[PDB]
Amino acid sequence: MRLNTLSPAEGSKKAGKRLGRGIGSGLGKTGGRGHKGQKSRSGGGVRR
Amino acid sequence: VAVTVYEAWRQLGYKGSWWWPRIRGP
Amino acid sequence: ARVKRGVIARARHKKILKQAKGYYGARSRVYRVAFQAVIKAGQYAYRDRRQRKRQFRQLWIARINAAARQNGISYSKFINGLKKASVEIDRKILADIAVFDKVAFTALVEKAKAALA
Amino acid sequence: METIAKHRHARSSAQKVRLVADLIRGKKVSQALDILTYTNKKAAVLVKKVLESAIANAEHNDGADIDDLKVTKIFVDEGPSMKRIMPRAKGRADRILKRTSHITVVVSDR
Amino acid sequence: MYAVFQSGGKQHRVSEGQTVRLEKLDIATGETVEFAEVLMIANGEEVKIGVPFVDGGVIKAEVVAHGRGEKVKIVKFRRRKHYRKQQGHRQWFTDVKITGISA
RNA sequence: GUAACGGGGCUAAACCAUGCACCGAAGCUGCGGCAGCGACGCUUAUGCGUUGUUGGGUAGGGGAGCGUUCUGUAAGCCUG
RNA sequence: CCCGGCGAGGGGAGUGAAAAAGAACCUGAAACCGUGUACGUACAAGCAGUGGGAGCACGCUUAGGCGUGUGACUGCGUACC
Repeated sequence: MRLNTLSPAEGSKKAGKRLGRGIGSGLGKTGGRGHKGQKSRSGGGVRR
Repeated sequence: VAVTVYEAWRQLGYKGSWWWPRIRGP
Repeated sequence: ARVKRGVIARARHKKILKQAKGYYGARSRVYRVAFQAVIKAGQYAYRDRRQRKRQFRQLWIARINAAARQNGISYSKFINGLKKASVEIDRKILADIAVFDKVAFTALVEKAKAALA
Repeated sequence: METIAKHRHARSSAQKVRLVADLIRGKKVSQALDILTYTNKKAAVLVKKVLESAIANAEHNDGADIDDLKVTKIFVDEGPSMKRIMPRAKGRADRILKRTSHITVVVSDR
Repeated sequence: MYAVFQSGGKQHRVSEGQTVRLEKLDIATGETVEFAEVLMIANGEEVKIGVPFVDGGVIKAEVVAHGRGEKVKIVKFRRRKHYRKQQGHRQWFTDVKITGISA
């Protein structure tokens, strides 16, 4: 019953990915896109 | 007196050289 | 909302440069070179932590061989005799005895020679 | 007792002044003066003026008897630089540095 | 006079009134410890034993302190393969003081 | 520039057959420490025990954290 | 007040809580450049470290010995993206 004593339910506030922030994060340096090609480009992809 | 001021000039270059034959030409 | 990287960067650079003391030239003054130097030093330390044991066992064996030949028998037959007599003293202690106690080592040689023959 | 004189923003490169500086490091002042009198260098004049000023300071402010002084410390530092422009061939331009230096002399009866 | 015994998978050579460092032992800081196995005893004449464990020899000592060693650093690195990793380590130990060597 | 044993050197320190020793790796064993996944018990819920087994890693997937600047708790708390 | 070219720059004195707040003026990091002290270095071949290791100097200590700095000689070892 204090403004610094409340807390959300567990398993409800997952963090969210952050690409390209070092080796230890597991997502630096191409952030999950693999190597060169059309799909690794900025704005790249194909129609539906 | 004893106070100094100056500026700069930066027109760089204007290439167009290598008047000799090509390195491994045709 | 806007965050400045002034203090954290200095802290990290000082942390790296502190453990590069004594290195020659730019390897102890400049961050780019010092970082590589520190990484390579870590790798070398990891490898030498294993090479140390091999080196010391080699030295012990050499000293024991010298003493045994002084008493009239080679290293191989000496430790074969010690195994046949069921003695469990290891090589570090044997080398220490050989250097620091000339009579106990002679007694051990006598026992091994008796067991072997 | 320690006495100090300085010359700041002297118009000369520190590398050229350091050559004259070590000729007198550790000498008695009486022979240092005549050593500086017979060296054909521009920096010798500057160093001699600084040394004489230091001797006068030691004699007037603190105790007298310049007959027992020695040059204990002397060193040269680098001051600010002035930047200019020099034109080269084919329309290029280059940067020129005009370097200065600071001069410090310490004398001591001890 | 000195004797040889093994405690932590290793062997040691000690004498009276001497302090040794061993691997960690589950013994309180105050009381004493006993080492029944002894491989060798020497003073003028050498009571060394063919079969191990000279029959009637024990070594008396009591615990002095526990603690941890200095930190060491582990670094793993792979050239141009986007991989590295680090880790630290300290090791527990126990100090004992030799009080009596009985033949 | 020896230059077609790594060298020195070797008539056995070469080759064939038989035999017994020893050296030799981050493999295996001994001692201490950490973590993951199961099975079985206790709590009979978090958790706590008994064990068995696993822990090289790029592209990539999954799970837990540290630190920085702003808002509340803050006319609170620290500080000449 | 003193040195100096009736200079530039200093050294005293004085103001101020503070001048290492003196106008090139809050705080003043790094690269870069110097002076002083300890140790090493002029018969020795290579990513300059790492494992072993005498000698010397300083400090503590009640010997025992520790701690800090330097490091002869020796095994292994061809930067990063």
